[PDB]
Amino acid sequence: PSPAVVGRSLVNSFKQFHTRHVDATYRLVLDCVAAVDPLMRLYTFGSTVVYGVHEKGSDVDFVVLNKTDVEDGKGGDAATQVAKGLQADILAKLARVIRQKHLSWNVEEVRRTRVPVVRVKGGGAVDFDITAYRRNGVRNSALLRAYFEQNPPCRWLSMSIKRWSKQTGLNASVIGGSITSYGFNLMVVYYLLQRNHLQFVPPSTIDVSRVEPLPPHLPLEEPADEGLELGTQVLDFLHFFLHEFDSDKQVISLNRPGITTKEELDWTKSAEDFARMNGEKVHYQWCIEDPYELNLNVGRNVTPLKRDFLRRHLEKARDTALLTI
Ligand SMILES: O=c1ccn([C@H]2C[C@H](O)[C@@H](COP(=O)(O)OP(=O)(O)OP(=O)(O)O)O2)c(=O)[nH]1
Ligand SMILES: [Mg+2]
Ligand SMILES: [Mg+2]
Repeated sequence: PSPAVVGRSLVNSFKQFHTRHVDATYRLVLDCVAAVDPLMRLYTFGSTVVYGVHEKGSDVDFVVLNKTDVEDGKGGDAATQVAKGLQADILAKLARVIRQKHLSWNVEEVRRTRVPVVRVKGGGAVDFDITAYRRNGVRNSALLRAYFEQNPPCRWLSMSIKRWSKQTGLNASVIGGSITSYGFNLMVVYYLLQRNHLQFVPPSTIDVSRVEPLPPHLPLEEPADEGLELGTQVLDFLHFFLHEFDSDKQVISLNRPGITTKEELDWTKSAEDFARMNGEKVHYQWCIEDPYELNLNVGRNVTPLKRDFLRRHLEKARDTALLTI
């Protein structure tokens, strides 16, 4: 349909959809962390931090950090077996404490993934993940927030894509999904950077030691133009990734303004046969580069097939105003 049709249908679909009771949750989690180790920092990261708002059905993501992890706010998270084991060890303790403190809460320690994470479900509002000893999660969010503070209405695009990604099952937060919401944010941001809607922010200007464990909220003004800018952006975004972005040669990347190629990173077929993250192949089919991690494809789970599925969903998205019509 037209941008006008698209944009209006999206705004319509957003009625029930700020940072209300994340304080209360952050404090419940801080309670448990203090019991493990009173000197440990707790940080919020994830959509609450990225958007400056909390959306319906979004969990809350926390990370547990040592002071020296913070004060060294420009140094990478190590890949290694030991780092991964250290995180699971600290997470195992905290999970113990949470279950003691919250008999109603399911607290699950998830190992499959690259990053050790504890998933907590307590019905209703209680929905949160906790990770440990990793500043790139907070540094990635703060980068994404830096960009969204530049042009706050771009969050509407990112949010529209995020919901869609979940409806269609592309999102890794759904069973079968393969790209996390974070990956879709990088696309939206890379996309907007390409269209000159955002101004480049060198990842290296983001200091973790300066980030607020719980940043302030960012007022979310509903679209005044009946939604026409949004529909224009949704349409243009889907276009960009079907017909402009070349996935065979290009890397969705925030590390430099302009174009990044796969050859430049050695993100090639030869690299697939040498890799195996969590015992499995990494794929360089749909390339999305993590700004702070070493050599990490946020699209390592996008098989040649899922790349086809994605491309198919992108077409259908164009024809249905992101499945709103
Ligand atoms: O592979 C990842 C995924 C997430 N993050 C960090 C940066 C990201 O901005 C934040 C949270 O992203 P997530 O994909 O967990 O989604 P969300 O932003 O919390 O959205 P929602 O919770 O609505 O799915 O965690 C990473 O560094 N690497
Ligand atoms: Mg979240
Ligand atoms: Mg999460």
